[PDB]
Amino acid sequence: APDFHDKYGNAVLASGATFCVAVWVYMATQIGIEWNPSPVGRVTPKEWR
Amino acid sequence: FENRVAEKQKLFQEDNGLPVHLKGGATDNILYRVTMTLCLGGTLYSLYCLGWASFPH
Amino acid sequence: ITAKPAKTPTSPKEQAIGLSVTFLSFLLPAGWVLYHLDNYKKS
Amino acid sequence: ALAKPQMRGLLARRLRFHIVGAFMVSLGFATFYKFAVAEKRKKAYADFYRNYDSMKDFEEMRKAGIFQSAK
Amino acid sequence: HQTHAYHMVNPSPWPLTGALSALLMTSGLTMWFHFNSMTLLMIGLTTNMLTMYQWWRDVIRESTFQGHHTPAVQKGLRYGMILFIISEVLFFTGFFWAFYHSSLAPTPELGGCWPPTGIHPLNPLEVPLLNTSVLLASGVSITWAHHSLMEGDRKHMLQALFITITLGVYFTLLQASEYYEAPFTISDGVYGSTFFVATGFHGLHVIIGSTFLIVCFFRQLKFHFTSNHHFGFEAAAWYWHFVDVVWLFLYVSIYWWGS
Amino acid sequence: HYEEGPGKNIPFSVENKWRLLAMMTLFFGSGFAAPFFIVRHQLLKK
Amino acid sequence: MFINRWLFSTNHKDIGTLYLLFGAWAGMVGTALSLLIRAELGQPGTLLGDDQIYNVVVTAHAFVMIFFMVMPIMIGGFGNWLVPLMIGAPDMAFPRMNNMSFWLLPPSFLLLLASSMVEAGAGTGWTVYPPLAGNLAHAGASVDLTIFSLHLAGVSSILGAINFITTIINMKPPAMSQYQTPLFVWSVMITAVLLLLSLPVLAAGITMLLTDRNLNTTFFDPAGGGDPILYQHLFWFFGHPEVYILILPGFGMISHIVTYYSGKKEPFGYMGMVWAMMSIGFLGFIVWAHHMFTVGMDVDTRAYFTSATMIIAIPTGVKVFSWLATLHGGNIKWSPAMMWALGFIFLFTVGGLTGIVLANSSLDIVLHDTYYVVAHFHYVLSMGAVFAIMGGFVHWFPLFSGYTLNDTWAKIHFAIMFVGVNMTFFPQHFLGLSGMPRRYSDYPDAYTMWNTISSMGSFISLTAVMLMVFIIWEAFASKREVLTVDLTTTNLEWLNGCPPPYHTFEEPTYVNLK
Amino acid sequence: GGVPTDEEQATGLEREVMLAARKGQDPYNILAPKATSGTKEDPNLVPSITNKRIVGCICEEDNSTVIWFWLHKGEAQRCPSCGTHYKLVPHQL
Amino acid sequence: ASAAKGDHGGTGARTWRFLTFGLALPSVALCTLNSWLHSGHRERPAFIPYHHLRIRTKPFSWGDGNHTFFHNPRVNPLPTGYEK
Amino acid sequence: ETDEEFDARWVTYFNKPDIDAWELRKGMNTLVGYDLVPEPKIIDAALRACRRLNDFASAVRILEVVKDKAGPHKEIYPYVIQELRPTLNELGISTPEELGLDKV
Amino acid sequence: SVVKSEDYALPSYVDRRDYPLPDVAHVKNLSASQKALKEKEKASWSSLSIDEKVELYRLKFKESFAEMNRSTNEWKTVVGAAMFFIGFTALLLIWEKHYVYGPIPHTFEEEWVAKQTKRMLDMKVAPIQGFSAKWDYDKNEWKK
Amino acid sequence: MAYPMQLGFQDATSPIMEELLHFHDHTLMIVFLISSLVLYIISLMLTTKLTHTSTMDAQEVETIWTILPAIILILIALPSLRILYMMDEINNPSLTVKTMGHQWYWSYEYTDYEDLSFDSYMIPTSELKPGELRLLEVDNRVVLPMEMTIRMLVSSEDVLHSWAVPSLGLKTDAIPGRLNQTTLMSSRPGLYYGQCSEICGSNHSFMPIVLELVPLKYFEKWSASML
Amino acid sequence: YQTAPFDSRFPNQNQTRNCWQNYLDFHRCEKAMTAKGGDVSVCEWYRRVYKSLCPISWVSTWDDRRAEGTFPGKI
Ligand SMILES: CCCCCCCCCCCCCCCCCC(=O)OCC(COC(=O)CCCCCCCCCCCCCCCCC)OC(=O)CCCCCCCCCCCCCCCCC
Ligand code: HEA
Ligand SMILES: CCCCC/C=C/C/C=C\C/C=C\C/C=C\CCCC(=O)O[C@H](COC(=O)CCCCCCCCCCCCCCCCC)COP(=O)(O)OCCN
Ligand SMILES: CCCCCC/C=C/CCCCCCCCCC(=O)O[C@H](COC(=O)CCCCCCCCCCCCCCC)COP(=O)(O)OC[C@@H](O)CO
Ligand SMILES: CCCCCCCCCCO[C@@H]1OC(CO)[C@@H](O[C@H]2O[C@H](CO)[C@@H](O)[C@H](O)[C@@H]2O)[C@@H](O)[C@H]1O
Ligand code: CUA
Ligand SMILES: [O-][O-]
Ligand SMILES: [Cu+2]
Ligand SMILES: [Mg+2]
Ligand code: NA
Ligand SMILES: [Zn+2]
Repeated sequence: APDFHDKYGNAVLASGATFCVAVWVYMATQIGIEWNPSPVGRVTPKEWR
Repeated sequence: FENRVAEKQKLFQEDNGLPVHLKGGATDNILYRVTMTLCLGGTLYSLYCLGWASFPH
Repeated sequence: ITAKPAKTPTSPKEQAIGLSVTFLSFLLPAGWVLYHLDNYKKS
Repeated sequence: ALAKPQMRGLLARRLRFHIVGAFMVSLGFATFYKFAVAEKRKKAYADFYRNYDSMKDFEEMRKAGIFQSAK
Repeated sequence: HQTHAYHMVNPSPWPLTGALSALLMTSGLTMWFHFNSMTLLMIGLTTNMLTMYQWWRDVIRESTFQGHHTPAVQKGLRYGMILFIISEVLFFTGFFWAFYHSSLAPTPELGGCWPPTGIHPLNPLEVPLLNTSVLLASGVSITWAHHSLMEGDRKHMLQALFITITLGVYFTLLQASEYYEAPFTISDGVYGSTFFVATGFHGLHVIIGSTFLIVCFFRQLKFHFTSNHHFGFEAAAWYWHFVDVVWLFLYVSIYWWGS
Repeated sequence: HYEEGPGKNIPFSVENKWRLLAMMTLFFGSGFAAPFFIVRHQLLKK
Repeated sequence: MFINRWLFSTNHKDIGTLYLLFGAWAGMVGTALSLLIRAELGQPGTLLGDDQIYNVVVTAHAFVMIFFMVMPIMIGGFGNWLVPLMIGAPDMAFPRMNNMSFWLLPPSFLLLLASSMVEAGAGTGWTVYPPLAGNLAHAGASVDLTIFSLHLAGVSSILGAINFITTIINMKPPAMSQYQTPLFVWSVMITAVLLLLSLPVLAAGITMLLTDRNLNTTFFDPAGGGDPILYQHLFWFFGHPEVYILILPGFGMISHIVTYYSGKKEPFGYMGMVWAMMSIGFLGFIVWAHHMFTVGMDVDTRAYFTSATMIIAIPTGVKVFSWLATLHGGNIKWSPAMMWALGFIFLFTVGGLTGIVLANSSLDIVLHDTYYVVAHFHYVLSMGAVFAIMGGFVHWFPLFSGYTLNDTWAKIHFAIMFVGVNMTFFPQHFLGLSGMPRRYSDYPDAYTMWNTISSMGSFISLTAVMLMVFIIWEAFASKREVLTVDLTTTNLEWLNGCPPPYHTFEEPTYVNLK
Repeated sequence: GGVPTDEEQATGLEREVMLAARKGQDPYNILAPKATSGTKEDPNLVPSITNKRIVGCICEEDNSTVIWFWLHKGEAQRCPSCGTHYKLVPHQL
Repeated sequence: ASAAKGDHGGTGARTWRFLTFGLALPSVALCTLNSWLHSGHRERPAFIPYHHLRIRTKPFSWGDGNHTFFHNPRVNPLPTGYEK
Repeated sequence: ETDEEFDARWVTYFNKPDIDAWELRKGMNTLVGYDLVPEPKIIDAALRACRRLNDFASAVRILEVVKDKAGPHKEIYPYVIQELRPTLNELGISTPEELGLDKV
Repeated sequence: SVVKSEDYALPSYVDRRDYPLPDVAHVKNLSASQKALKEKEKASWSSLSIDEKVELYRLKFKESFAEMNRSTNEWKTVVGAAMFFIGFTALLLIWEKHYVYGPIPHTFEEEWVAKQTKRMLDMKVAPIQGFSAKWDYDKNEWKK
Repeated sequence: MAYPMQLGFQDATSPIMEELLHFHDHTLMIVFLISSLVLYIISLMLTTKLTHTSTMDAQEVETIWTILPAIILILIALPSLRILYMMDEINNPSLTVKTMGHQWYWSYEYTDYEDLSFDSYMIPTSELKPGELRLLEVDNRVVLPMEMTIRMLVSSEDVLHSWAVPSLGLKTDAIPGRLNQTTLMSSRPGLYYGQCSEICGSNHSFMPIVLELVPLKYFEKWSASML
Repeated sequence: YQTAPFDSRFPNQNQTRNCWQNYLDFHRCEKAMTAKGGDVSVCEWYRRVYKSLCPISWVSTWDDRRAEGTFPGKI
């Protein structure tokens, strides 16, 4: 007799993974979080004085 | 003075089911009640005092 | 270890209710205080 | 007919084989590290200072306007 | 029915009342210190005395009256008492530490010297020496008490224990009088701080040790001790020697070397 | 003498799992909530 | 019946259950305080207010986790349940005094809550240094309520330690020598001797702080000739032993969990494990001034404390290698408790090694009072002490309650906690080396990335915490009763059944001398 | 004179242990029992007041691992580690 | 040392009582003499308001807040000097 | 002691004519603690002790534990069965594979 | 077959790779045919059928080694569930960002960062390796 | 200063800070090796079906795993304590500066010749000038001559503080009643930043240290101008 | 004179007694000269050293207390 894991494990894994990746990608990129990455290679320095 | 240890042994070994703190008789019950009432009442009073001191006056 | 089957089985549905109610009990009071920080902070 | 295989001390055999591999790997990483991190760093500091001119660094900083005490 | 020699204690309310009392005495010192009231503290001091009274009464019921102190029980209580005294020694240690730290490197505020400028210490040869001989005498008279009890002599046990108590008491009265007479106070910088706090916790222990000797005096009056089983007396004699030994360190360090 | 055995050596009842849920919820819930309400208390004070 | 059983207890298993409930509730308090920290820190700028309220939260966080969660669970909880069973004793030596060690803890915790409710809290750090903790920079009742809380928790453990030492020494079968007690019992005795000797020093020092605050003494006040650095010495003379007290009962549980799930009848190198715990306990008293290397200490003093501190790696490494060797050749059972143990071995090792980095006083000038120390000590405490507790909890829950947990759910909780803690604390090494100070409500903008991720990890650990609660509910709600347990022949505590009767070893074990 | 002795005044369990020690007996398990040779014909004899008791076997002198098992009333049982034989001799005190 | 006496056959009660009355209590009586001799008032020194003495960071919790617990007017000046 | 003396002790152990069911179990359960797969002569002697004890099932379990003790060295168990085959034939012992008891 | 809690003090049955011959049989009560089978077992085992041999195995033991040792799909459930709850954590962080966190400081505005980066370059922040070392002061650009 | 996503120490600015960097690399390599050896062994122990579960002899392997660590501790202590005693050798400062911590700012006294002293307070965020660093800038910086040995003396006038400048490898506690000493030598001109490193109450986060290192002659005129 | 030199009597991180000692020396010297009627400028080295080393609030408080009669050191 198949147990829980035989019956549902594949769906638990697939959708747990998908959901975790979706919501963390969205959190990280769509809601205004300030990560403050390095300016190296990304910021064009501008006169300040 | 005389040695009356034997009478006290008889008293405290009486097979009456009582815990040792109450085995001396009714005076045990009173002193217990006095202690427990001062402890519990004074604890409620400490909480009241905490409440009082928790806000500016 | 070996054990017997549950005397009072908890179905997937009942575990969902136990989990949901557990998480809400932690999240709701705190969420209420933090949601209202501003009115605390400045009042 | 099958030949007789080794049958004894198989766990110990596996142990010894891998502990010696972990030693070999360890020396190999020590080697790499004291080359990609440690010597790299010593060479960075040595190279920077070999011909470093501090007055000139200062004059560049002074002209860019950074100092309270030197305009 | 058990077939080990250990004591299964009847359920007891004294642990909770002892705990509540610690809360009322701490809350009460807070209220005294910051809210100008002594009420919680007096309540906590009272429940604390009642708790210790009944708890120790009950230990006396269990042993003298009920026979639960088999040799194996008694051996545990000997360990409990040695360990307790060890922890009181370490507690005094932190105060000796404080004293040597300040006296060994006196700071500019004190004049850079020890005793500080403006401190006039007691002469260690007057009442401090007298206290020293009082407590040493009480360690000789309590050892006589103990041998009397083991040799089965009720009357000399009682007279030696009484002499030992009177000497504790005399030490306490001498020290109260010295406190009143001392021209320095607890607020006289780190000198009065180390002096009064170290010697004051020692006086508190002398009071506690004397109370315990007095409990023993009355249990002996009531014939509780046998010539062979008398743990409460032993424990009070160890504590007493502990009190005398801490005095000797205080006298040497604070009164004699720190003067 | 006392009850012995699973579910009986504990100061709370496990006879009903939903009553148990409520009690656990108040128990762990109060512990968790308390620092939030003490911060709020301190903020609303000055 | 309820009151006699639960408020007047004289039973070691029931008082052990009281400690376990109290430590779990403190654990929820301490988790909330830690989420308040990381919520402030998870974004640059001020969330809660200035540093006072922030560090009131910091101070309470540490006091709660240490004194209210860790020490009760490990020593009052697992110590009371297990030690008398593992030596076949019928109770603790002083069963009634044991109940007072318990009941001192709710009043201690109440004083600590009082302190944070009155005035502006004690934002002193858990080390309570003067003069910031003195009556001018922290006027009013909060710091005094704190010191009184510590005094109650101190009396509770000093009476606990006397009970444990005595029970362990005096109440073994007559044939059992000290070298025939399990390593968990050795770890509780060791820890109790450290408690006995360290807490009275802390009590003398906080009592001096109290008198400086209320009786016009000046032990730590230079104006009367005192010295603030004296308080530091007295505090750390307790405080370094305190950290070995927090981990020693953990090393003891770990040895039993690894041995048991490796299918083994005994830990590798028993007498070396004993030696290692006693050495660690001895060395832990002569190193405390590694908490003081920036205070202005002479160089040879600094050289000695660097050297004496590093030496602890030796005995500690004997243990780590002997746990590996217990695994070696085992019939490994991948139970959730085993995973918590294996995560322990590795993560404690990481944190012990950043500890070795700190012991080097030259480098510690730069590391001290920075997040590098915060990463050190969360690896050993929030990964080490905590993983041992969780491992011991899932291992012995069926012994204590008579029911089994769901192993799949318990493995899920492990995985979530493992990611949360490491995401929380791994980046704190970078914040440290780069110079971020401890005890700050806000930080220069350069530090934003590591603090954002560290705060996100803390929310993952929150999720694990709430899951654990549900998991414990599910076990009591389903009521799967234990039938059979393996390896009882080397795990005496299980041999009376699950849960064992109220009174066990009423007839003691038979053990021959030969 | 005037001080009671233990003989005169000891009571309850303490007197029981004192009287029994006088008779050279150990109903309260103060002493460690001495091993017989442990064979089938000479088993260790394990008193009890019920029909099972836990035994701990220290198989060899100085082992730090004790082997623990319930000994039941009946035929002798052997230690699961070294096979030495034990036999319960129930009831009394 | 051996101090300078002898006995040691046994240490029983008779010996320790011999020591109580023959050594310990005499010493206490000699020290009581010596003290009730060097006692009686020594002269109070000029008051100088040193800043390391007579500390007050917080009023004492009794009296008027400015007197120590065993304040002796004869010999303990207050921060502003000896009392009326 | 050599390997040969180790083996010969174990052969002797299981060859005791009146070996009882406790001793058979004690011997197998002790033996599988070692870092070796038992030589065929030791297994032979335990299989014959199963016969004198009228225990068919334990003989089959002994063959399973030999296969288990070899771990990932898949060559060991077939060699050992090859060598035991006259004894299996003589005593009518079917292997776990012949009984389908290798199927998960 | 039926194991009872009141049997704890008695030897019990267990399937463990390392304890291959457990202290008791899996089945101890026998039906009439099982009793006859145990008698047949006292005669040559060659006369036992495959089915009979299996039944004797199954009376002595519960699961075979191949059964007791089999691997499961449990890992899919633990890893997928852990991910689901770690995903649920991001929802908490979204809510906190939306309802709790205010605007960040003005010093992270893009133009501020560009000015601040210039100034750190002009003061030569970390000029050996960390930061200015990565700027090319001759070509006036980030080193490639 | 620290920059975004920084993993390790700020670049060294003094010979002793560089010395710490190389000693940290030596130590961290030991740290990564031991911890990766442990994780490796753990996974080795757990990836075999082979068993050996009987009593194992310990007195032999304990030699190795006691001597090897001892040797490693020695390989750490030797350079560690060479650096310690180095930072302690006599050196002859040209200049002594005192700093006093307060709640919540630092004051600096340069009183070798004239009475020069001033207060140094964080620039509040709403008053930052374009380009300046949130929490890090002060109104009055600690100007000091570069390439010269300076004795710094640190104390406090109220609670504990602690005076730190990571890039120079400095952290000296500020304790009232005590005068702690440390020496400072910068190899380079520039701006070097630190933050108070002992908890001291409501604005502990907000009382930073900025040293401004320039040629001696600029330092002399700056001092004159600050009288 | 640039700054106070290394003084082998106060070799360690804690320099508090270096300051106090020179402050004492200067004022004991000032006193001895002004007593025995003569030249205070021989005292100059100590004044320079203590001025270099000693926090201004400590000097100022010690000056105020010598004026007041409550300076605890011996001059
Ligand atoms: C969480 C975010 C991580 C961010 C990563 C860096 C970003 C790079 C940008 C890309 C740009 C990179 C180029 C710049 C080079 C800078 C050189 C430098 O200045 O150097 C200074 C740095 C050097 O650090 C690093 O070089 C990064 C360290 C990464 C180590 C990897 C093992 C940890 C696992 C990985 C994830 C952590 C989770 C587990 C954490 C638990 C502890 C392991 O400072 C540190 O000290 C931090 C670490 C403190 C030490 C703890 C020591 C023991 C740790 C565990 C051993 C694992 C053994 C098995 C190995 C285990 C395999 C998994
Ligand atoms: C469970 C708690 C715990 C434990 C066990 C430890 C263990 C260690 N601690 Fe830690 N420590 C803390 C909790 C703990 N600590 C806390 C809370 C603080 C901060 C307090 C505060 O300020 O608030 C702190 C602070 C702290 C400091 C002060 C840093 C500072 O503030 O500047 C230092 C310095 O020496 C230190 C060192 C060590 C060392 C050397 C160990 C050693 O015991 C570790 C020994 C272990 C190993 C090394 C790993 C295992 C060994 C091997 C695999 C062998 C091979 C290894 C080698 C050869 C090195 N610790
Ligand atoms: C005669 C010898 C016997 C001494 C004992 C009796 C005195 C009163 C009660 C307390 C005694 C024990 C505690 C010791 C603590 C503090 C100081 C006590 C020593 C003392 O008695 O000192 C007096 C000051 O007392 C003061 O402030 C007194 C203030 C009274 C309040 C006491 C404060 C109690 C707070 C202590 C909490 C203790 C925490 C302990 C925890 C234990 C470990 C967990 C000295 O008088 P003075 O006028 O300054 O100088 C005399 C000049 N003519
Ligand atoms: C103004 C007056 C109040 C002063 C303030 C508070 C102080 C008062 C406490 C004084 C201590 C009194 C202790 C009395 C204990 C009596 C119980 C007892 O002595 O019980 C004995 C057991 O020992 C036992 O538990 C020994 C139990 C040990 C007690 C040790 C007590 C020290 C307590 C310290 C409390 C304060 C802490 C220090 C502050 C930092 C009983 O056994 P036996 O004696 O063998 O008798 C049996 C025979 O008769 C059979 O033949
Ligand atoms: C650090 C640990 C905490 C982690 C994050 C907590 C996660 C989410 C908690 C949810 O909490 C709630 O969410 C609200 C909104 O989502 C609140 O309602 C507020 O919002 C409303 C709609 O915006 C109104 O309907 C209400 O009156 C109300 O006060 C609030 O009460 C609260 O219980
Ligand atoms: Cu000043 Cu922190
Ligand atoms: O304390 O490490
Ligand atoms: Cu430490
Ligand atoms: Mg610090
Ligand atoms: Na913040
Ligand atoms: Zn045995």
